[PDB]
Amino acid sequence: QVQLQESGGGLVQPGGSLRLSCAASGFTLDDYAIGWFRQAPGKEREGVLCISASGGSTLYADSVKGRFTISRDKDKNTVYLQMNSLKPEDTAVYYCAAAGRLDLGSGYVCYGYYGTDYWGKGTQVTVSS
Amino acid sequence: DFTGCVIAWNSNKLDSKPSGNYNYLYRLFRKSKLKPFERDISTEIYQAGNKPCNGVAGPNCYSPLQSYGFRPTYGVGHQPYRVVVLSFELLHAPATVCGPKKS
Amino acid sequence: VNLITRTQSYTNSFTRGVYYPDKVFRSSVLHSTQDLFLPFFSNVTWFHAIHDNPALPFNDGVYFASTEKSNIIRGWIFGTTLDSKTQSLLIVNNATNVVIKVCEFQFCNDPFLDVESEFRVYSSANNCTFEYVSQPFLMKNLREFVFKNIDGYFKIYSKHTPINLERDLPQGFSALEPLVDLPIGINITRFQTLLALHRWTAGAAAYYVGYLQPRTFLLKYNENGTITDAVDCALDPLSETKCTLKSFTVEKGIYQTSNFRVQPTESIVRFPNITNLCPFHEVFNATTFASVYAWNRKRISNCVADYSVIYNFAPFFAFKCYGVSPTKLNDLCFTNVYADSFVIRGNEVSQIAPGQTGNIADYNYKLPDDFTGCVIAWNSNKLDSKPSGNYNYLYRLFRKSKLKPFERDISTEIYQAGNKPCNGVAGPNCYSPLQSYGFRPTYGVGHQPYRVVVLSFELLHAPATVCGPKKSTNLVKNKCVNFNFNGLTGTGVLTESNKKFLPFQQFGRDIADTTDAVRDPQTLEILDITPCSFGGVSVITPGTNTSNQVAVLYQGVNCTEV
Ligand SMILES: *[C@@H]1O[C@H](CO)[C@@H](O[C@@H]2O[C@H](CO)[C@@H](O)[C@H](O)[C@H]2NC(C)=O)[C@H](O)[C@H]1NC(C)=O
Ligand SMILES: *[C@@H]1O[C@H](CO)[C@@H](O)[C@H](O)[C@H]1NC(C)=O
Repeated sequence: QVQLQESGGGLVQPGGSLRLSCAASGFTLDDYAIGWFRQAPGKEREGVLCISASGGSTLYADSVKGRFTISRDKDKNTVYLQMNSLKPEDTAVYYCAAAGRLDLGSGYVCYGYYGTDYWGKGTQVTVSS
Repeated sequence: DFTGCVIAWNSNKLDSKPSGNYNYLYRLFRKSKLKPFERDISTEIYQAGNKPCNGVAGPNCYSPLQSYGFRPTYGVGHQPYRVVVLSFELLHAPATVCGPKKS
Repeated sequence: VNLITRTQSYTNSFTRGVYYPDKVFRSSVLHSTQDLFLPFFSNVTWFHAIHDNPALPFNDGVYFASTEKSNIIRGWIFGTTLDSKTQSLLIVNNATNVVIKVCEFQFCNDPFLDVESEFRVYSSANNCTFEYVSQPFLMKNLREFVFKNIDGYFKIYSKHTPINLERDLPQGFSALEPLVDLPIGINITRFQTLLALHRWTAGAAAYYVGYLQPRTFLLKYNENGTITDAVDCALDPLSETKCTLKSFTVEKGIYQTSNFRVQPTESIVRFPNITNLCPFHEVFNATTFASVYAWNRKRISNCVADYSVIYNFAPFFAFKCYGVSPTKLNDLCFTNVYADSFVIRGNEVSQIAPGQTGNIADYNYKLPDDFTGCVIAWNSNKLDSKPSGNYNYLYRLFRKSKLKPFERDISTEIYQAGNKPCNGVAGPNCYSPLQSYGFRPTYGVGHQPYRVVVLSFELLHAPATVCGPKKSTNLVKNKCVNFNFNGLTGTGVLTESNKKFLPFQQFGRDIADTTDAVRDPQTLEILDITPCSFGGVSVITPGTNTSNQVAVLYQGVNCTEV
């Protein structure tokens, strides 16, 4: 019922701009924190960035701060990102993921990292360098 | 004044995972009780203090949505259960549902 | 865009709005029914709209009556908040159709149609939950509609009647007939009317709106089965007489209708005489903690416990209660309170839970599976850690059998895991089941020492002794009052007393074995109880064919209270 399909990617020169989106179909959880991950060949998969589903409390990573601009649209229930100023260190296999939020201490807190319920098929983003 | 049939079966074989199943949640706090056969999906930070919560779960700020914990090693009362209930509307309008009685 | 303005006048409803309550057929029968209706001579708010707060409340049910001919009145939108936070309906009634969309649609200022886009009504919502359609054949005259929602069921009644050239609602009656039912099932607290404005252009309209209430009516069916008369049962004493006698005419005489009572105003309650304060300061902080294998247990009773000050004694984050809630500990009254305090390792806090398994769970502290209480654990890295290494805290490692619930071990001996006896020497197959905890300020989070306090409560099995200090409602006097005194539900008038209750009586009854003199568990006072005054009502009328004037008499009551 819940499926995550991802579209976009390709090979571009360093410093270029790319738009990549993952669409969630059949999602039913009221509170959730969809996660985003990438894995270069020979390195472990790590989180990239995420925002809150309720209001859009944004969060980034140190390596991709500012460069990776994200926005979540509830109309199509999909996640959109603007990626500019590409460097060779960004060459990795990007996977889109969805997971439920944590309920501890009687609060609504969005968490990423590991422990993700669902994942996408992924794509390849290549920088010519 | 309930009239109808209830069928309950333990589903610990499919709703339990080794890591622990949090698929299901329940509301723990509510200002007023629920009318019969009414649900509640709206999610917000419950406020238990004079000061407004302002969307931050700090002091006197709670979440009225607690996740269940389902595991296959838990007790029988802690095992997940699947329930199907059938309720009937009796003859007040032209009846629509009944078995294959030959005219 | 705000471009519609409105004015309000008021009118009396006269006697309109009787609809066939059921799907049944009757003839020449005076029937009685209880349901939602528009009370006779109600206060209808005439709306005159020209071209605004069009968020008209819905309440239980709405009666909508119009007299316009241009068909400029069309559609009716219903909802609770009409925003993107709570689900809202989208009933949009047009020429010959009806459609429903129910989810968290947001709504603007003027819910109008451009004319035919409903974009000015809703924009978006999370994957909408439901969409429905239906197809009617909808069509100097008065058009009357009644909409109601019962048990998640929306029902509509209608009637088109001819009226001569007149300015207000007419006399006579008009039965209403049903058209449509559908189970939406939500809280609708407001609704909105809609019109047609062509681009725009000036517009004029007028209509009447009334709010239904639950009532009891008596209806008269003619020989043809059509309703031709109806009488309310809560309007005038003459109407009450008509309802009681089940007839439309009352002969000369005196009849009895019902009874009147003094409805008590407020409510009051009881609490016992507790003035002590429970000592939470000594338990939560004593500059020293007992070991986990020998946990310190204290009993607290015969005092008032203020659990709001617990946060100010220990630097923890939040409570962890199973049988009760952290915010619901100042209301329930318990018999005894048990507090068990110790210090454990950082990662073994997870083992402090009902039905836990582990070294601590079955060797140091065991808890019955039906635990009804709370557990508070918080770090102790600044007091229980030393640069050399703390060694004053020990935990049991080896035990022959798992610990029973609420059981401790204090005995120290040499554990034997071999066939040969230990003989008091820790040689081969001889161990010491007491391992000293290693606490350092450079250790990881899961290894930091943590103070743990488990509070266990006892339910109402004996006279309770621990609960919050709420007064017994500051005992009122000389008023008919509701009350729940110690589980006794009732009403009565409370006055002073002149009877000598002996030192330790709580309730004192009468010949009827019902209480008449009473004490107070918060202050030793003697009080008297009387029933609130009540009586019967009689109505004296001449013949109905003579006049409609009536006289009302209250039986056996002095002419001062009434
Ligand atoms: C019933 O209708 C009358 C109109 O006949 C309304 O007038 C209100 O009257 C009360 C008491 O005189 C005032 O306090 C309100 O301010 C009036 N409302 C206005 C001026 O808009 C009113 O809706 C009802 N009157 C009642 C219940 O006494
Ligand atoms: C409907 O909305 C009101 C308005 O906030 C809310 O108080 C209520 O709990 C909701 N449900 C019912 C059944 O009234």
